[PDB]
Amino acid sequence: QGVSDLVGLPNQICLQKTTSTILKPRLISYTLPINTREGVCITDPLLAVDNGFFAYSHLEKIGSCTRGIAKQRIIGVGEVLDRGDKVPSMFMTNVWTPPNPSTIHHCSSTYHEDFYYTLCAVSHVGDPILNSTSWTESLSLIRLAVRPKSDSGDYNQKYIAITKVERGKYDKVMPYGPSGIKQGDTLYFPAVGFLPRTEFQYNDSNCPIIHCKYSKAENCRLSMGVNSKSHYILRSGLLKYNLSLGGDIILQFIEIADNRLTIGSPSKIYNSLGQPVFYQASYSWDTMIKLGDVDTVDPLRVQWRNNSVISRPGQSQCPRFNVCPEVCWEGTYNDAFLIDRLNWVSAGVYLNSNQTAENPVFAVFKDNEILYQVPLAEDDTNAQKTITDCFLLENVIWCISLVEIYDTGDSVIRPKLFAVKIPAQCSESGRGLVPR
Ligand SMILES: *[C@@H]1O[C@H](COC2O[C@@H](C)[C@@H](O)[C@@H](O)[C@@H]2O)[C@@H](O[C@@H]2O[C@H](CO)[C@@H](O)[C@H](O)[C@H]2NC(C)=O)[C@H](O[C@@H]2O[C@@H](C)[C@@H](O)[C@@H](O)[C@@H]2O)[C@H]1NC(C)=O
Ligand SMILES: *[C@@H]1O[C@H](CO)[C@@H](O[C@@H]2O[C@H](CO)[C@@H](O)[C@H](O)[C@H]2NC(C)=O)[C@H](O)[C@H]1NC(C)=O
Ligand SMILES: *[C@@H]1O[C@H](CO)[C@@H](O[C@@H]2O[C@H](CO)[C@@H](O)[C@H](O)[C@H]2NC(C)=O)[C@H](O)[C@H]1NC(C)=O
Ligand SMILES: *[C@@H]1O[C@H](CO)[C@@H](O)[C@H](O)[C@H]1NC(C)=O
Repeated sequence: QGVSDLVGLPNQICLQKTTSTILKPRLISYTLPINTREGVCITDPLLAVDNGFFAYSHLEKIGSCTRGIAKQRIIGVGEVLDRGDKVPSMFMTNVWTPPNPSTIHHCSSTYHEDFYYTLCAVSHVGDPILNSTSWTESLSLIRLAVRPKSDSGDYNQKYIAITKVERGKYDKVMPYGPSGIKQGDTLYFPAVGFLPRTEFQYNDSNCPIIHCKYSKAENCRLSMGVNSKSHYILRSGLLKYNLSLGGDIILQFIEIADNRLTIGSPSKIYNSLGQPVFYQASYSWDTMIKLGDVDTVDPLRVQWRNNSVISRPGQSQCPRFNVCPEVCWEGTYNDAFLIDRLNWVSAGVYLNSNQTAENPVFAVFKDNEILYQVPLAEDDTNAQKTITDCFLLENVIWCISLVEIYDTGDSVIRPKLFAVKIPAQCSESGRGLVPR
């Protein structure tokens, strides 16, 4: 109606620590076909939200989420609407499905002007992250009109295989993360590069092992690949697509700078309150949340927050709150979205457990302080990947969070979509007014 980007001067939000239950998560109303029955897992979820539109993707598998048989991959876009209540809802306007559900891997969506542009890898050897040597570089673009039009040719849906990929020293590159940004007529997608370990230049003396008893200086370089002797190391970055250029589509890989370097992992870049922000999943020993203002997009340098309160579950080598270099490849993607630049306040869903993917908690937090939070499920509810995007509905900050969750009544793993308004008051309605 009035759903737009988080920009300008939003209505006030609570900026102090409180135990009051001011967060009131709601399951959001949607037309996305993301409900099922038992026997199937809905995995590989993607959510993007932009300028009152959204993009969404998943892979439906028969059986296990990791080992099941690929049933259906969908990429869908739509509008974020007002259901009449000044509450957001998601209406899907355009859905694309490939004939082979198993060959599309690692999609990433960026919005521009009429379309969501979704960049995906194409693989016949499974997950390129797990079959790095076998996978031959193959990327495709699925362009979808957010408002389809009849008798428009390829305006509604356009598929294009991309052959010209500028990757510099890397052998191969691919999208890695849910969503990116536009700057003018150029799109940037979160991405990763595969670089042979033999070409990786790293001084082990840069690996911070002070006050870390059990750490060896080699641990940072060894943990830049999926195991200590991996043929490749992984480096996060961006894939640049300039819509203004004529002809044969060219993508260009832009590696992330080496400040607070960790293994290439699903990331996202987004604009909030006038500037790009980056989140990088912590898939190794540096387990505190990695997010910050993007200093420069190309070359890519992120001013990582010194956040001391949000982490992610791992196993015992790199469990939650680990900070010392170890050789490990583990963790979860749980992003956060800047909603107040002056005080650097963010909103996102974290998993409140040290070594188990469970207990999704929606939190509003600063670098060194969680201000307020609310659980999204009963305790010991298993949950893994979370994607949070925030926006304005008539100048009020709302967030939509995708949570990959075990559904009890419908005994399957699937994404659930929560809408959460950020309140203005630090006390909840009626607090202290109901007697005792
Ligand atoms: C969840 O993990 C916390 C681990 O903190 C620690 O960091 C990891 C990387 C390992 O090196 C652990 O060996 C290390 O303890 C743990 O909390 C910490 O607890 C220690 C004492 O046990 C305390 O000195 C730290 O300040 C504290 N840190 C934080 C950020 O809380 C959790 O333990 C729970 O919370 C503690 C405060 C204390 O009540 C513990 O008894 C309690 O179990 C741990 N949670 C669980 C449920 O294991
Ligand atoms: C890496 O690629 C190889 C080659 O495609 C995969 O091996 C195939 O695995 C399927 C599934 O079990 C078998 O049906 C084929 O017979 C295998 N082909 C060959 C040539 O061995 C392997 O599974 C892939 N690894 C991962 C982790 O996806
Ligand atoms: C995207 O491509 C356009 C060209 O199509 C770039 O715009 C040009 O920049 C050069 C400077 O090297 C000028 O000489 C041209 O006149 C510009 N053309 C237009 C139409 O503005 C643009 O800079 C590219 N964007 C990015 C981010 O690389
Ligand atoms: C984080 O701390 C370091 C201190 O070593 C400082 O140089 C850096 O500017 C801090 N980052 C932010 C975003 O404040």
